[PDB]
Amino acid sequence: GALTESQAALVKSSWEEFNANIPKHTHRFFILVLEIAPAAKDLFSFLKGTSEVPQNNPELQAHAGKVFKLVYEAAIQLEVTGVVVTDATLKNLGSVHVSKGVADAHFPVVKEAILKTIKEVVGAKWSEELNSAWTIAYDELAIVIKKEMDDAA
Ligand code: HEM
Ligand SMILES: [O]
Repeated sequence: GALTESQAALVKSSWEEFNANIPKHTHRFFILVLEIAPAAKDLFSFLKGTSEVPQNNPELQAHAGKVFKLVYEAAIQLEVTGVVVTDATLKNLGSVHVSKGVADAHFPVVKEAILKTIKEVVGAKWSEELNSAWTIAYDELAIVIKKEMDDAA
């Protein structure tokens, strides 16, 4: 697909829509996650000892926000520049994943959880051209973090 001027315009537009509601979209995101894979729960300090996914836990919100931001930034950088750039932050990300017991097979869990979250976020404006655009941008960003975990192991 590439990432045409027209495709990037489509991701930016759809992310602005996500940030517009953090406590919802982030608690939804963790439920989509636990639906796709229940065992994932013991991983999260803020999920451990609990029985349900807390809805107003700042730790949880801060966490999930950071995750979508990073995927959007990735799409822009792809249209302008043609790539995703690896920095300090992505590198530290890779460390903390490993301390916490996270593996590669966990990633399609969080992808489908994000496509399904964005399909839910943009509703009727959904196009093939847009699905194509978020897919490209996640894929391209995961490729980069997985890279940094393996390196923190
Ligand atoms: C491109 C995809 C991903 C991005 C952009 C991302 C981003 C992040 C960030 C930014 C943090 C630190 C948050 C903090 O300091 O507050 C974090 C922590 C963490 N992540 Fe991920 N992540 C991704 C995929 C995954 C996957 C696939 C899993 C496994 C289910 C996972 C499990 C965790 C855990 C257990 C922590 C520690 C949280 C703690 O106990 O408090 N992440 N992630
Ligand atoms: O995460």
